[PDB]
Formats: sequence, C-alpha cells, structure tokens
Amino acid sequence: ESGFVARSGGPDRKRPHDWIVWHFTHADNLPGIITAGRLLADSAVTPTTEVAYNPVKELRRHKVVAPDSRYPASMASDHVPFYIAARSPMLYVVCKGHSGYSGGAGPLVHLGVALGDIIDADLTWCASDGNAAASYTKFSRQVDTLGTFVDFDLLCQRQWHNTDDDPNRQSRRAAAILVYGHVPFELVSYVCCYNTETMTRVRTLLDPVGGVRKYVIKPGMYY
Amino acid sequence: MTWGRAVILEAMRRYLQQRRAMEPWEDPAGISHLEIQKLMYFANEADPDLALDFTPGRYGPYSERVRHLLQGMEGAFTVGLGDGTARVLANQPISLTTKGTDAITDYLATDAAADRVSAAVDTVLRVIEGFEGPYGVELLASTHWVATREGAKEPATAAAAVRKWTKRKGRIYSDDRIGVALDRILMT
Repeated sequence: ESGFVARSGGPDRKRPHDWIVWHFTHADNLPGIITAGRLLADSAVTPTTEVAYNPVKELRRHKVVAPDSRYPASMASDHVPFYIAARSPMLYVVCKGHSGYSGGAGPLVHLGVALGDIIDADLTWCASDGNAAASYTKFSRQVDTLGTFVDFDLLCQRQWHNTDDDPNRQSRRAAAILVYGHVPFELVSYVCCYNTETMTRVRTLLDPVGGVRKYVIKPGMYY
Repeated sequence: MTWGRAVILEAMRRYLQQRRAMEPWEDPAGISHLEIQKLMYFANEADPDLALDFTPGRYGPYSERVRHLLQGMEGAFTVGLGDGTARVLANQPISLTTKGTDAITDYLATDAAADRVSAAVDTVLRVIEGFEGPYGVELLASTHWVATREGAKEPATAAAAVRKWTKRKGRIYSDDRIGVALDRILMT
C-alpha cells in the first residue's frame, strides 16, 4: 500500500499511538544489531554495511533537531529514523542504488515499531513533517496534533509522486519519527522483507533472540 | 562563451551536487528548467549586469532570456530542452554534457570573467543552502521577489503576496513555510 499501517486497524488521525513506524536496514547489519540488542544512531558507530548515499549521511550530521527547548542538543545523525509510510523516498534512493550500495530491495529489512511503544518506553523522540534535512522542515513531539502535523492524507495514498503544482509531495512522504540515541530491539514488533531468502535468513537470526514479532513478506513496501 | 552561459553551466554543476545530498530521490543528472530559472534569478540579483529581466509568475520569477540561453546551448553544452513548443511553459530535465563540463572547467581556468562567475554562483549556493530541490528554490525565489519588488518584508505581508502569484497554499505556501523563507532572505 502506502506502507502506512497501524496495529488496531487502518491508521487513524486521532490515534497516533497505534501507528507503526519503520526503520530499514541491510540484512547483514542484523547480527550486529542482535549483538547490541538495540538499533543505534549513526553517530554511535559505523554499520556493518552502509546502504545510504554518503553525502546524504554527512548532511544529517549537521542538521539540528530541536522540537522544544527541553529537547537535548542533538543532530539528525544522533537519532534513529523510523519512516511513517514504509514505502518512502529514502527507501527508493537505496533501492535504485548509487556508488556506495547497489543491492536493490533484496537484502533490505523493515523493522516496525509502534509509536505508542516508543512513548511508553520513556524514549526521547520527535516527528519531522517531511524531509528531515530540509531547512523548512519542522520537528514536533506533541502527540495530540501529530495527525495534523504530518500530511496524514498523503501518507495514506498509494500514489504520491510530485506534480507541477505540488513539488513538495515526495519530501512530505519522508516524515519520520526520530528516536534519540537508540531503540531497544524488543520494541520491534514487525519485520517485513522483500523476498523469501531474506525472510529465511532473518528468522534464522531472530528465532533465538525474540519471539512475538509479526513477520511479513511484501514486495509492495519496496521499489 | 559569454558569461551568462558560464553562470548557467556553473550553477548547474554545483547545484546538482548540493541537491543530490538534500533531495537524493531527485534526478541524478537532470535539473528542471524551472529550477535553473530560480537559480538564475538569484544570480541576477547577485550580479545585476547579467540583465536577464525576470517577471513574476505562478512558479516564481521567469526569464525569457534564460530560456533563450539554454536553447542556444542545446545539443552542445546542455541537453534536455529538446525542441519545445512556441511559448509553452515546458519544464524538462536539463543535463550538462561532457563537452559542457569540459567547457566550463576550461572557462574558469582562464576567462576574464571567471572570478565573477564563481562569485555569483557562490552567492546563489549560499542563499539556497537547505532549500535545494524544485520546491525549495521556488519558495525562496517567490518570497525574495515579493520582499524586494513589492516591499513585502514582514511575515504577514509576504505570505499574502507570495500566494497571489502562486495561487496555492496547502502545506507548501503556508505562513510557516513562507516565514522560514523570509527569514533566510532577510539574513542573506
């Protein structure tokens, strides 16, 4: 679909706690994440294999993330990004390939976390209303207005390309929950893969680590 | 090579690399005609002697002379305009060819205006930093027009004035997006 799903039924504007948010990573990074028991921000350490374009990642090291005066002084690279709609522009960049990675969607794994699980876990987080690197993007952690804060309607669409009258649609599709520091891996309750060999490899890794995780194979959440 | 063509070729080369990091889902090689218009609008503001005579429009300022310049280079230093219809607002992706890249590098090495081209392009890159992409430069350019051509230097005033040209609000020409652009225009 859009990749905008929730844990109760379909996503609702007034119940952001049920939204499932998605973090994608290369399957070969998963043993390292297993070892640490958490997803780590880019600033923590360098990953087993990098999928992201290197100039994109260098930009995030200089992007101020500051919803409130109470929010820790921090960069985008200090956060783990979870895209609200799984089929997102950032995932397209990785899937089409570049100089640093060219594997396609095959080895990419989506780790889904419910926003309400992030909140209930007393983690520090905020939402961007679009492309986090852009200077006109805003961050917020006001739960009760998240529905109007992100472009909820666009995130639900199955078709979302830019048009002449709205060249900002892809950017708004990059709205994400940025979790400060790390995300304990037990908070992952959904795993999505593109193919069956990846899913088999993921389950052979995760069967001794955890249990109650829902596993799904969806070409539709990739490019 | 006149220096207006050089300003074009050099804006294109550096803007593409800025955009590839900011909006990496955008095209790896093509810049839309309308983006190049916004870039040249800012270059003209940095260097009035370019004399490209911009007029305001639904997608921000537009110069017929910028389109003429791109046309004369088509199939030589640049590609992508093709053979457009007469006076239709076409927005195609335009690329620098290998010859173009070679020409602008040779140009900056020796030309009398070489430092002036770089100074204008460096000023443009600085103003648009963080606003790269087809939307960000349109937003900045439209706000700049109303701020410097219609006195619209306050948030309330500039939002109204921007939306009279764009005909659109949504989430792209809200007061908040225009406020951010206005803060940048005022700072630079």
